[PDB]
Amino acid sequence: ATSTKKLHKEPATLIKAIDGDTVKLMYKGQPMTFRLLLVDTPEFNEKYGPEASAFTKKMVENAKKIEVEFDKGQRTDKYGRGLAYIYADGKMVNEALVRQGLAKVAYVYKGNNTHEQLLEKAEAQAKKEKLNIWSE
Ligand SMILES: Cc1cn([C@H]2C[C@H](OP(=O)(O)O)[C@@H](COP(=O)(O)O)O2)c(=O)[nH]c1=O
Ligand SMILES: [Ca+2]
Repeated sequence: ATSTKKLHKEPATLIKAIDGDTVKLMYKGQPMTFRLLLVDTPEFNEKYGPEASAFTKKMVENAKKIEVEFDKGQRTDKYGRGLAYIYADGKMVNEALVRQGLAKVAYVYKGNNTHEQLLEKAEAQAKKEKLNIWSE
């Protein structure tokens, strides 16, 4: 029996926060726009959009340490964005959004589903707490 490498976190530096689920980072010395895996925040012009954007922006701008964690499948989307879990001082932004009710679990592809159950747990707690997108 053999194994594959576990997921691992790589450093990156903030260039700018874009919206609730998109952030531009300097990764291995080149700019890359990352789309957060497994999540969908409202668009800025939709209900809770601004709040989602602001939550991510604050999380990434206040972080001393940002990390990128690719999953085991596709690394880029069809628009060229990197697909990753993003951590800010050890806290997963993807998870934090979902837990706050500012993102839905979404875009769940079996190739890239490592934190599916973690995020579904967060979503269930956000729904029970009637936060944000779940408030009605
Ligand atoms: C999260 C994620 C998004 N996407 C793409 C699909 C959506 O484009 P299509 O609708 O053209 O398929 C797009 C949504 O991005 P935004 O939610 O940033 O608007 O993100 C992936 O392809 N893979 C993924 O894992
Ligand atoms: Ca979105």
